[PDB]
Amino acid sequence: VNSFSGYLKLTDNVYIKNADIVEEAKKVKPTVVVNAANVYLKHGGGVAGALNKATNNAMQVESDDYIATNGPLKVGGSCVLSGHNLAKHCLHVVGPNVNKGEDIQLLKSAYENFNQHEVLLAPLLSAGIFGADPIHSLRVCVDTVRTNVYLAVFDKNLYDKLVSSFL
Ligand SMILES: O=C(O)COc1c(Cl)cccc1Cl
Repeated sequence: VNSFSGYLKLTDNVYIKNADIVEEAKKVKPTVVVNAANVYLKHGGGVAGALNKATNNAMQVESDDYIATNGPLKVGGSCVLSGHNLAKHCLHVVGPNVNKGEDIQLLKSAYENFNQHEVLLAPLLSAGIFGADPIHSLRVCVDTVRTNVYLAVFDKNLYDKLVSSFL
């Protein structure tokens, strides 16, 4: 049993809810919250800007030190950093950004990072301002992640559309 509440069960391991991931993280304090990161860990908007704002910019300060030491992530890659006031850990995952021309095949590689964690609170990778089709992102998630993932869809229409169209 875990603390996640109000989710619709899609599969053995994937759950979904219409929720603000920031508000959900603050309520649950999960072991792992996933950030929709870019390779520079520049957290300006969408999930990353919202998560970072909720940490009072401490996520960005930590991230800048990570990049200064290690250099940029790979598209499809990830790093584990602090979850600050939101979670124990934040798994920063870089899905491909369609609005930068990145290979959508890298979305599966991005989701494979989730398999290193038994339970996660996450957004749909490459959705929102990363420009991918969220229906596609949910299909890749279900077909790639084997650990228990609790998805936070920000848009109600998409939440209502993702459920209705789910095979
Ligand atoms: O709902 C999501 O989580 C991602 O997609 C979005 C977002 Cl973030 C905002 C407006 C519309 C859509 Cl379809």
